[PDB]
Amino acid sequence: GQKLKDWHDKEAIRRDAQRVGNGEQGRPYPMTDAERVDQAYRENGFNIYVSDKISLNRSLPDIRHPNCNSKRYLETLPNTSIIIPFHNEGWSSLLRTVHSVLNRSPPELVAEIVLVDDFSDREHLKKPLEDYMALFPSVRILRTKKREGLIRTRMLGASVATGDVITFLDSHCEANVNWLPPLLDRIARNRKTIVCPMIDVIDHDDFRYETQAGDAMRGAFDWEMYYKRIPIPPELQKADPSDPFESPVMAGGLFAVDRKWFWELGGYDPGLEIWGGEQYEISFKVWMCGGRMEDIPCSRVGHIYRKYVPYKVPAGVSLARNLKRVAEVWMDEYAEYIYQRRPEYRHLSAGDVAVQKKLRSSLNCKSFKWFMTKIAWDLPKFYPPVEPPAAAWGEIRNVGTGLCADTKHGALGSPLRLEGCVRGRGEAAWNNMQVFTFTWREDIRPGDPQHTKKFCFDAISHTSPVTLYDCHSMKGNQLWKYRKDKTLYHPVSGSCMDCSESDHRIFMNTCNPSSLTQQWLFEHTNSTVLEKFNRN
Ligand SMILES: *[C@@H]1O[C@H](CO)[C@@H](O[C@@H]2O[C@H](CO)[C@@H](O)[C@H](O)[C@H]2NC(C)=O)[C@H](O)[C@H]1NC(C)=O
Ligand SMILES: O=c1ccn([C@@H]2O[C@H](COP(=O)(O)OP(=O)(O)O)[C@@H](O)[C@H]2O)c(=O)[nH]1
Ligand SMILES: CC(=O)N[C@@H]1[C@@H](O)[C@@H](O)[C@@H](CO)O[C@H]1O
Ligand SMILES: *[C@@H]1O[C@H](CO)[C@@H](O)[C@H](O)[C@H]1NC(C)=O
Ligand SMILES: *[C@H]1O[C@H](CO)[C@@H](O)[C@H](O)[C@H]1NC(C)=O
Ligand SMILES: [Mn+2]
Repeated sequence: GQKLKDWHDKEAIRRDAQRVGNGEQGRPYPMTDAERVDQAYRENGFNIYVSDKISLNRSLPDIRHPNCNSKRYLETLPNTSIIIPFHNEGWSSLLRTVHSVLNRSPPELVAEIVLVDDFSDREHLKKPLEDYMALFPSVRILRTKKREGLIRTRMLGASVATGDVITFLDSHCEANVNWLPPLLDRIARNRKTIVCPMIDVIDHDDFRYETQAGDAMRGAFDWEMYYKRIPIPPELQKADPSDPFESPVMAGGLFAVDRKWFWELGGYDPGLEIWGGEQYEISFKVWMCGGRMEDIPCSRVGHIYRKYVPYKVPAGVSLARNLKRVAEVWMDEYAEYIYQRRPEYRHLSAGDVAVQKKLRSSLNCKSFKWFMTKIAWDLPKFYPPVEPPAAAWGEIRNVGTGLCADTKHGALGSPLRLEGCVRGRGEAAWNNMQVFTFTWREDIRPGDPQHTKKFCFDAISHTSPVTLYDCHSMKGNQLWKYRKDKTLYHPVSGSCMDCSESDHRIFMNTCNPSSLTQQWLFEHTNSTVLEKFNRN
């Protein structure tokens, strides 16, 4: 019998809505010079002074899709073991995670909450934590005998879980309203599906709660294996935008997976060290070996992204080794695409993978080719295994002032000023960066077309100066056009690039294929590409 149910705790929603105080409803914390010190970050990578001044039960805004409130799920669902690994995690941030789980998860559906201590040295994580958690029956603390790392530490928790499905959560999260039922329901219908809630951001400074940019998006990666998020192609967008949707890769820290299914895949590669790579291993595993992976818009959990890594990592440990172990076992021929960018990965021992490779074959999995072609088919659109050639690169000299486009190596956000051309015959004492590349993405970024920087030419209005704002693979305000009239057309602003003849900064203005201050010249080119997106 599929007797459904409305798992919403209307009263709790009312009481949470009626809650008042600093940080309530997810609003930012009223920052003061006291909380703005640098010692407030030293321990966690996020503001612990602010965290301490916010209630461990603070309320959060319900930013779910309007349809989510209407959804209903199976009256009978499988119970879950919530595993939370931690290492020298802050006191309040950890307690807020557990409270959110306790107060926003139907007790009946929670078999147990297991906090797994990864050899923590912070004192508040010892007796105090124990006495405090002893007051909550469903909570249990498990400790490793030495530093094991998040991967193995999550494995420890998984090896003891008694619930039907294992739900993983980082130690600095905050479950939002009615987040668990929609995850359990999905796995109840498809045991081999791994599910991920939408991961929302909890600001490391004022702790405000808000969705990541772009909201519902597909997971992916660049060829250096940095996690990326790309938009859902129109042909994949569900009728009801609140419905479960496929994701090729998970962020890694928040997901639920049937316990039995989890071990059938072999959990995680025990060889993965402190951080990195397990998200790729497990994601490739679920798809390639018979399962699936889905993001559940109706389930949302806040997560605090660190401003920097506080803990320490043992000697002789790098992300490279983890990644290498993942590439060799599951990435087939695509692993090569990784080495062509990071050559040290070739003659770099990835340890013994024999055991792992044995796992893959015993599962009868598809090729990684299959994964790239049928699952992550949109990934190469933003991160092509082999990047198309650039249109133009070199120095950008303005016909008018005769000067060159330069930048005082201002990576943050210093306008694209104008300086006397160096041409490689200059002194590095004056700090001259006059090399640029008009990449295949129709954007302009400093450096050689082979050693470009993640900084693009971003312009707001049709008069503001150019900027080296972070590059976002979107033809937004980083979309340029180099026409035969020697001008850098900005379609999203309808204006062109100009510069004050009085030897001043470079700023947008009214286009004019007759002016000299708007006429630019690159050192090299490839008209075959300049004829690409210049016509409709
Ligand atoms: C904040 O959350 C905690 C953790 O759930 C609350 O403490 C528990 O509240 C429930 C009520 O649903 C009781 O059944 C438990 O016995 C409480 N735990 C213990 C041992 O005290 C706490 O009351 C909440 N505080 C606020 C602001 O409501
Ligand atoms: O050696 C480690 C490092 C991290 N963690 C925990 O694993 C989770 C994920 O790590 P982290 O938050 O540092 O990764 P991030 O989200 O920043 O990428 C957190 O709960 C950490 O406390 C752990 O148990 N052992
Ligand atoms: C919010 C989130 O998913 N964080 C994860 C982190 O928990 C860990 O899995 C890391 C790889 O070690 O990847 C991150 O993206
Ligand atoms: C531009 O020139 C390069 C030579 O480096 C060539 O390989 C490329 O095909 C040209 N542009 C395109 C994509 O046609
Ligand atoms: C959850 O219920 C299942 C039976 O459906 C049982 O196997 C499991 O042990 C329960 N979890 C708890 C509370 O131990
Ligand atoms: Mn984290």
